Amino acid sequence: PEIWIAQELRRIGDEF
Amino acid sequence: PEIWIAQELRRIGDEF
Amino acid sequence: GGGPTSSEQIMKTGALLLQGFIQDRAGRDPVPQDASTKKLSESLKRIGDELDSNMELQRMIAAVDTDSPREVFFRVAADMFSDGNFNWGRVVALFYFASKLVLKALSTKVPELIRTIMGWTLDFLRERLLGWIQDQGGWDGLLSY
Amino acid sequence: GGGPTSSEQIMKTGALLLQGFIQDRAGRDPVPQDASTKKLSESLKRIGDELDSNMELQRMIAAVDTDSPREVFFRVAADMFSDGNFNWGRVVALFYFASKLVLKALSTKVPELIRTIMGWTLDFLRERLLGWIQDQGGWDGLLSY
Repeated sequence: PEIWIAQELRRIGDEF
Repeated sequence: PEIWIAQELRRIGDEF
Repeated sequence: GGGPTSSEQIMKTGALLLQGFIQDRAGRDPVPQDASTKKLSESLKRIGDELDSNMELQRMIAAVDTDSPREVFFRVAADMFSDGNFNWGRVVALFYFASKLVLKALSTKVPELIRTIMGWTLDFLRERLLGWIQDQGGWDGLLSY
Repeated sequence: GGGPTSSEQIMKTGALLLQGFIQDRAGRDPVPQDASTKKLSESLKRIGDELDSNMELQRMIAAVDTDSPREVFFRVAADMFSDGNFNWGRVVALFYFASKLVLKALSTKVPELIRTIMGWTLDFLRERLLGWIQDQGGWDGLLSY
């Protein structure tokens, strides 16, 4: 769940 | 100043 | 066994009334209350609400150096009843002060939290991100991106 | 001496940007910024604002057991850059998470504060007010008053 957040921030970061 | 507060709460309490 | 005059009910009801009261003043979870306790609560909110309008009091609560909110509480509590008198008005005003102390304490505790969390973030930045940030020519790189 | 690529500016500007950013997300004091830093800040608020609208993310940030907000931060920070890549998007998202962590931490720290302040109030009540409260027949005395 900490990890969900990590993957989502990465995804979002990369997408920007 | 702590004391101001104390006297005011007493005053208010007693007045009620 | 154990009615209203018992120390147990006094502490129990006292805890529910105070907790309810503090949460109530923090509006500007809830707490489980039977019927009579709820009635006591209205008989507290009225007083809390009036005191909220005492602008002078608010300024002096704001001005208190709260390096030690516990010392502040007991000094105030001690000075309030030092003449040896009691009434319900004083007890309630004391409860009022406690709820205000909570709000005040955050106002001192919360910058601390930011600094701490910042500490972690910047620790990580120095050790993990900084090399890459330098390769961009520092934060000026972000203006472009 | 000491321009944008220097570790000193990176940490200094980094600290101002993060502090400004966190305070900015806590709206829902300020921070001193020269012109360019202010420009960087707008280039962060936009991203922060978009992320605020990611409802799924918000739910998962809310669901995190934050018994150890520091462990949480470093686990998230570590997992984010574990593939060895960097870009500004990730750095900003990390800053976003930190500001959210502050808000979350209070949400755990603040009940604690109430319990503590309550502890003082009820300690005082037991030892200083209770005799008088019993003489009134307990809190039922207050309904009448």
